[PDB]
Amino acid sequence: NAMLIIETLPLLRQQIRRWRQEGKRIALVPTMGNLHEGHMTLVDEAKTRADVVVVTIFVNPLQFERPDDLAHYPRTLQEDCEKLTRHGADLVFAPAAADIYPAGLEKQTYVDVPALSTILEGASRPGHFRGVSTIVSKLFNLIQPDVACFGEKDYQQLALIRKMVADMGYDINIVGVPTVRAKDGLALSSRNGYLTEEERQIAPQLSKIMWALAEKMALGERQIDALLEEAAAQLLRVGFTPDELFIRDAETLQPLTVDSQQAVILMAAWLGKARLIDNQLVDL
Amino acid sequence: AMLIIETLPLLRQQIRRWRQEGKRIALVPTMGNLHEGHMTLVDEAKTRADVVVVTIFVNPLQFERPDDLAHYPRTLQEDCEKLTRHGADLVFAPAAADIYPAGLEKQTYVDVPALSTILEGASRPGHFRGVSTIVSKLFNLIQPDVACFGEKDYQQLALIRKMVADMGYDINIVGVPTVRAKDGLALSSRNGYLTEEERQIAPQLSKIMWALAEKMALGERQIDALLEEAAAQLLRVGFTPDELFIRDAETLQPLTVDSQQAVILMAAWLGKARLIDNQLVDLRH
Ligand SMILES: CC(C)(CO)[C@@H](O)C(=O)[O-]
Ligand SMILES: CC(C)(CO)[C@@H](O)C(=O)[O-]
Ligand SMILES: [Cl-]
Repeated sequence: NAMLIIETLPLLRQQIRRWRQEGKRIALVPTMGNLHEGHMTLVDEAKTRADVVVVTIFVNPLQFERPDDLAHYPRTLQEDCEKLTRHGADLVFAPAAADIYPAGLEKQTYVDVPALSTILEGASRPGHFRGVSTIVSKLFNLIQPDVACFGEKDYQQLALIRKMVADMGYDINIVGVPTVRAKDGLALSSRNGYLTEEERQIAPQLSKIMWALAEKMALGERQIDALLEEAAAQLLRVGFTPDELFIRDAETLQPLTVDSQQAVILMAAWLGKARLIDNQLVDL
Repeated sequence: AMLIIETLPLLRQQIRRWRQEGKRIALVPTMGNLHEGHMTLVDEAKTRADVVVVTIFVNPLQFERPDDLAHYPRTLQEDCEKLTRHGADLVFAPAAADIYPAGLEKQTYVDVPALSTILEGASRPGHFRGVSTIVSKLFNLIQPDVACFGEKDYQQLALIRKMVADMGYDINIVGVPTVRAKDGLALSSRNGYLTEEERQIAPQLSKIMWALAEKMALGERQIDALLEEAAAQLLRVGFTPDELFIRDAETLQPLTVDSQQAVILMAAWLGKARLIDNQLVDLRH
């Protein structure tokens, strides 16, 4: 069937009710548009896990702590829909912010996930993760999916949503999808477009340094402090300006303990105009 | 044929089965120690769906006073026996360790800031965050078509309505009028906290509220004077009033020329019990 494109809440409601009454398993892929091949692998994964796949395109003002950053977020609906139809999305839901938050942002009911919202990336971004957990909860309530796909690329987001889902009683399988990489290993991001030609040839070093760190851990290394210092050194020597680096429990993002079963390595570093990031799971 | 379920996986099994059977589901959230008011919620729910799910959970997240949580009555077998006669289809009665397996310090929460910090929310800081969090969780677990709440907790109902509108829940929210003892006292599990002597004083709250409502029926509109008098009368008979309010029944804001219906919102301590009541007042003439 032709892909449906819905902008209003009443028309969305009609359709979701129909699918729920028909017994269709529903997958949800939340996005903010400006889609690339990474997003398309989310849709591909969703397709294997459900009867119908809903993809949202919504630049969420509640998660932008600088309100002007909304003004500058790329809007490319036609291009996004071209891609989505080709990957078999059944419904694209692309609402106006006025329809999602008609009572404004300050007095909008919100969902907050303690600790995961305020550590690491949340520490310098008060209110960002509240906006994420709120919109995702709302979309879950609107669309009633059995499965929802998120990129591992945005790892703290993924961990946050997993916690929310466990805590709030959602019967939803949260699927983390690995990042698409270039043949040279560079993780796919809209950010990559901001690199110069010379910078694009340095960029693959972030994953290589990460994977060197992960290999040491696979054998048994656990002096987290030293591992990270090394990696910041190497980032500098090959032309990045490192940001802070971390190795944390994959579920809580807290420092590893003897009960932690999985770690996540969290890399971030500047290359000219772009702050690039990557991550890697380590079985402990 | 009423079912009792305690665990979250068993609840989901049953909710899935009913949806496969094409059933519409009504939800009635409670904290147990059920009375006739609760039975009237169940009766109303049965007229609005095929199956009625009643929850019984003393929710620690909404008790801002540890002594109040400690003393809240627990009478599950009695509760269940009453519900079987009113034809509830399922009682869901979870343990706190399953609802909040790691406790409350890191538990994800839902806040409705439009209503959580004013009026009763000002008198009970932290309380409404507990309510919206558990009700959201129950909605997510059950996915009812309709959910029924008592108008005795008037601001709670407004708060849940706001949460549903804000959060995109496809759930019809129904309010059911307060059921009272023959002597006028609003039924409440909290009434059990009263001594025998206090129980004979307790009807005065309704009487004072109704006397205020009568003055407003006659055209009185000086709210602070009306409330000062009600507070004086409560003190006289042995209550300690908490903050009293008269607001627009729809918005809970101060009355304006456009208001058509007021709500009197009463709260008062009698011994160890903190009792509430309310009354709608038609302002039209
Ligand atoms: C999950 C998401 C759609 C929520 O707005 C957004 O944070 C995103 O695309 O990363
Ligand atoms: C709605 C309710 C069950 C939520 O815990 C509770 O506040 C109550 O019964 O008043
Ligand atoms: Cl309470």
